[PDB]
Amino acid sequence: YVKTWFNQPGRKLRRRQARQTKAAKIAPRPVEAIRPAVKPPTIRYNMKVRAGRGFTLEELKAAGVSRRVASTIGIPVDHRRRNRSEESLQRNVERIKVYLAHLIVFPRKAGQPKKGDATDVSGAEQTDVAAVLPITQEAVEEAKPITEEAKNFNAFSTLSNERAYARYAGARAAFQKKRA
Amino acid sequence: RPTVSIYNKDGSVSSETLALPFVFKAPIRPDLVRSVHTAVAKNKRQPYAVSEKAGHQTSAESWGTGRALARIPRVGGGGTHRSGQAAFGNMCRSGRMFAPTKTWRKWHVKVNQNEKRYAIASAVAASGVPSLLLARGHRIEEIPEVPLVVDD
Amino acid sequence: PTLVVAKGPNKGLKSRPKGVKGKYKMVDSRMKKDLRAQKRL
Amino acid sequence: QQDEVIWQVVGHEFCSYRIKGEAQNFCRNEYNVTGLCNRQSCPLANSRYATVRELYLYMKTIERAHFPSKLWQRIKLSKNYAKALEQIDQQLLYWPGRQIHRCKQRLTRLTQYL
Amino acid sequence: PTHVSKTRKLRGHVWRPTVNLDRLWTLLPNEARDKYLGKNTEVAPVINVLQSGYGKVLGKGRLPETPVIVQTRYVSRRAEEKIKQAGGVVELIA
Amino acid sequence: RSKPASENVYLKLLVKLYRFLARRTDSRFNKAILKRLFQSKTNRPPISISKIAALTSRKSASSQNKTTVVVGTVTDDERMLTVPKLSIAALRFTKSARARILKAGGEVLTLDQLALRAPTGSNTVLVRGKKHARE
Amino acid sequence: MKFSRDVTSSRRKQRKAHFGAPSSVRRVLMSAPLSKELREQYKIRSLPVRRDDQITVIRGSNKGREGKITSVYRKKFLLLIERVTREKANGASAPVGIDASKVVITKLHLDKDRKDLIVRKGGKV
Amino acid sequence: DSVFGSTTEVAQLKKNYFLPENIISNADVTRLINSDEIQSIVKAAGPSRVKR
RNA sequence: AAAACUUUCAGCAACGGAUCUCUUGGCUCUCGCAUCGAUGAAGAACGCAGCGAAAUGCGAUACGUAAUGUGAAUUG
RNA sequence: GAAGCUCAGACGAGUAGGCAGGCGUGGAGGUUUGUGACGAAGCCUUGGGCGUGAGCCUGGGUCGAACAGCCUCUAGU
RNA sequence: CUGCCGAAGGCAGAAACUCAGAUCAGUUUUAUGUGUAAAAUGAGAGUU
RNA sequence: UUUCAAUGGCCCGUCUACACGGACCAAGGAGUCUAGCAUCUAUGCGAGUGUUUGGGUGAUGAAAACCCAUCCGCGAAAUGAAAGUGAAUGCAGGUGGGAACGCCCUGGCGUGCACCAUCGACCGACCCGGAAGGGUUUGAGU
RNA sequence: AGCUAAAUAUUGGCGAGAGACCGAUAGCGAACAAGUAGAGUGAUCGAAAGAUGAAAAGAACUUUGAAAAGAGAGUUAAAUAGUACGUGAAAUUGCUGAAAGGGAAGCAUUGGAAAUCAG
Repeated sequence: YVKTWFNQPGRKLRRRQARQTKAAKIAPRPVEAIRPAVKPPTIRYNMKVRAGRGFTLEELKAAGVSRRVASTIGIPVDHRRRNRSEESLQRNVERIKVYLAHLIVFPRKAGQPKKGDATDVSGAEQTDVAAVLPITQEAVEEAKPITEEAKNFNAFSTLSNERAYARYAGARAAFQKKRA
Repeated sequence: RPTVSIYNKDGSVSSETLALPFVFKAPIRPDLVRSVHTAVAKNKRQPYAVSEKAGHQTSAESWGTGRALARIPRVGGGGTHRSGQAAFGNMCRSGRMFAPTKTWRKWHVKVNQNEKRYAIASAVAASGVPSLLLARGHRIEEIPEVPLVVDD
Repeated sequence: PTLVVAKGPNKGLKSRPKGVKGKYKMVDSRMKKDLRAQKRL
Repeated sequence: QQDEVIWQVVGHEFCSYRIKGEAQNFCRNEYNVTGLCNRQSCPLANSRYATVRELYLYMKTIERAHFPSKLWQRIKLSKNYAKALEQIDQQLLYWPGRQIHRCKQRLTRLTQYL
Repeated sequence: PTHVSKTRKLRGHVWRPTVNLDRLWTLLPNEARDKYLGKNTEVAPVINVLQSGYGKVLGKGRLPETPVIVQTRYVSRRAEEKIKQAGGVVELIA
Repeated sequence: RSKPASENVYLKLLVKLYRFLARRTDSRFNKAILKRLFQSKTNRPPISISKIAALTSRKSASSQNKTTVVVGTVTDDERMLTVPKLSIAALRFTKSARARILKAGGEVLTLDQLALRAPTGSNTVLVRGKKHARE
Repeated sequence: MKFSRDVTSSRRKQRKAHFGAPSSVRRVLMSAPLSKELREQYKIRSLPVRRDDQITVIRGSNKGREGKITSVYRKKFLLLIERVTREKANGASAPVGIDASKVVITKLHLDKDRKDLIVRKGGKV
Repeated sequence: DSVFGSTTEVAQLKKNYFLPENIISNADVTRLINSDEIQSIVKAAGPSRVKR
């Protein structure tokens, strides 16, 4: 059994046409939805930022948009993800805020901009999200002045201590519980 | 840098001129260009191969030893012209060829991007030289200037 | 088994030869060259 | 680029005037002096040379070699075989004298043709 | 190419990547080296080997006397006071 | 051996030039260059700009204006943060090494310019890169 | 050069289509040009060949012969013309066939259908 | 110029691309071999094709 | 020691169907599509034309009828 | 044809094995203002010529529609 | 197809570099008893 | 070309003399494709290198070509059973040879690449000491 | 306890576009009246076979012959295209011409004799 790749240009052309057909069908709105900024879950990749599946309920509520209408206006919602730190919270919150600020909603039934809509909608144009919302990387630290207490601070001497504390943590954990 | 004149639609020479691009000074490398062109020319090929069942969909087993005849398998049955004839062999008529051609032969070949750009730069530099054009075979005896530049 | 030689009217057989019954083996005088090799082996 | 790189791409193998055979190759160049493959005789692969065809004489120089239209200059001779020998040799005295004999001999053979 | 084979003439014949301090200044761009190296500035340049894909920094090479802050998870034993004798400090990143 | 295995036209021209120089001069340096031009890439290891700078400024040094010659590639060494005033003539320079040499210091030359400046090899140090380095 | 993908360029497919075309398609394939006066009169370059049309042979051994068409013998892409025949061995007349594209139509057979064809193909009556 | 770039500045339409450098710069060996700097150093030229 | 016979050579004529050229075929790859049947399927049988055995088409309305388009044939 | 020219000397069995240079076949890219119904390919020949050889060119006859040299590529060679 | 090298009962060849050597020899002398050591003749010898 | 005269000439392949194949002719017919590894050669770049998993452009045929992007692969650091630790003292150490070069005035002098003999230090794993220091153990290590 | 497009597969079916593929002992078994002729109780097995010419213009008519055919003609550029039809090789056979031959024949070297070509 062998799997040959003689249809690689054909697959590439078909995917491009499918993207083109998708764009033509839903032209008023961007062809890619808004995605949250999310950090990979490992020690090898926790220094980067990538695109998550969707926002969380806490982020949606903090931004002020309900989880019901969020799907309608094009904001994917993830019910599994949870925010364990405010740093991620206001990070995804400001992603939604800039999305909403740049967002224009065509009024339904074309009678009046009922509450949340756009008065002038003639400026419709299909633009990708990445241009308006360019996902970034972790902020690289710029040059800072020398810190004196850090200068006195050795470095890995500490990592040796808390390491030895960690390895023999059960050793003294026993010691206290047995003598108490 | 040397400058080349612009020739108009009426065949005249205009006052505007272009400085010679750096690419026209690229090292002309015929051997590298030929090797890259050899590789690149094979990337538009379509695969070909015989049927994988060709030469096998008959029914023929060896008659055995001591038969006063070759031990190649022969089609069974009778009353037909094919009965008693050999099969399953590159020598045999209507038999499978030796090492049947396969579709997963290496049809395409990978060339380094820098090597490709080296060849293209040398090709442009070669195109900017009159003598190479004459060897190429282009009848450019009365071409006013090489490289030839025409207005927009 | 009974031994017979495939020569003349005994060539080109697919099955039991003519006038032969019981356990049978037929030789064609060509297998002597690979039988002598087996004897050495 | 230069004379020698043009030679090593063109002169050795690749040329619309090469005729290879069993062990020999010849020159169809309307510019060549000897009809053979050489550094001394290929005007594509070297600087200014001169040649004769049926009689009009081609001449070259370097400062305008970037302009093919006016690159080859033609002078016409229709007077005499002996006379043509004087114009050919006179205009090659101040020019490298190696190929004066070959050019003169071409004049003689081609006048014999006429 | 089959034509240049041997049979055509046989016819008829039967996770923790590491970096040494010699390469620490290489990580900073050319602009940072030009505007911080070889001169005296109150603010010191910072090197984040973690953002460059390095887990630990090891101790092969010398350093110019220009102070520099090294952000890393693990640091080598005498590579620390290689920074300190060079005038910088290793500030450990989490 | 009397010809390189490469088909490179410019390598052939360099072989042609130093073949004449070796056979028409008494320069054992020219004979060495011709021999090293015939050597293959496995016998032509690249030499680092750090090694060249070390060899020039080695012990008593006396580097002065002596031209450094290697039949090979002068690869760059990012590990040293300064480049001295150097003048190296070589077969091929990497873009990083060439830029570092020219921007801060001296000049680079081809073996052509070497034959133009020191055709007999006078005041030329003939360096070679480290062999083995097998992987 | 063709730039579409709905049309073919293979010799195999073109010949198969040509020699396997039904009678309705062979009608279009069996077209002939018009004479200079006819062309300047109807603004039509070419027309399909129909029986009882007055034509003149332009190429072949009958170059210059003129007559009307007795039948458009479609299944061999052939025409039959009055008096353009051959003497057999016995002496009977065997009609000599001429290709439709080798003749020129010097006089048409006008009916309402053909006039509709003329006005439809960018022409005037 | 913007497509291929030079040997020193990058091409604008090809990122991190520089025109390749050359092994030999003034590769016209014939003028180079007949230049004065080499004729002045070469020993007395040996004879060409000789009598038998 | 001439004929005949045998053999060799050459011309011609036979036998045979190689080679060369072709090719409505095959093979391979890619692209597009989703559509059998108790409202009787796939398959089999037997028939149908002015003169038909096979191939194709069709079913006692039988080398087919109706409808639409073409516009003057079919052909031995 | 610097991949060339030139002078001189020695040497010459050859299996296993190693190295090098060439002849021929189908198809592809480039080139030859390439050949061809005033006759391409093929075929026959007691004709002629070339090469140590693989092979190549050619005269005559037949024949009827395509074919070849040069540089690369490729292989059901 | 041709040419060159060419065995074996650890070999022949290829590449990388020593010294213009007293460096080796299917050898003979000299000395000590077929071993060893230090004149003849021949050869460019070699090392991984 | 045929033929004669003189001289010479055992029937080819296979297999260890024999034996096995061979009536004749035409056509077909047997070290191929592919995955990995290794040596060598060539090309590009070079402490970097690799576009074609993917995206964009490509209209003139668009399965080609060209362009763009983060991972990631190999390399840039080795050792230890494992936690782990994890490299120029001394011009990134010296000595001798050593290619090439220079200097004179054949030789000598410098001068020293690569590489080879040495050689000390450093990284470790092993041992002693409580990091310094001591081993003349070790790794196709700096 | 349950549903759900998309990216994914697709030697079958239906359409197409191609090809550095094969060129009638090849390519599918089948370019053709091919799963046909034919073989086997049966499951099954399973071939061979393409080319006149632009157009049959497929040889009227006469003669010999029982007829088949042949010989004259006639069509055609061609019958060295006559259906047993493009080109038409070898093995093998017949005729003619030349030559040799007492239990082998083949081949090589030198030269004569005959034939032939060439400078």
